[PDB]
Amino acid sequence: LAAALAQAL
Repeated sequence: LAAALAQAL
């Protein structure tokens, strides 16, 4: 989930 956020932005 942390990565999901990072990548989306």
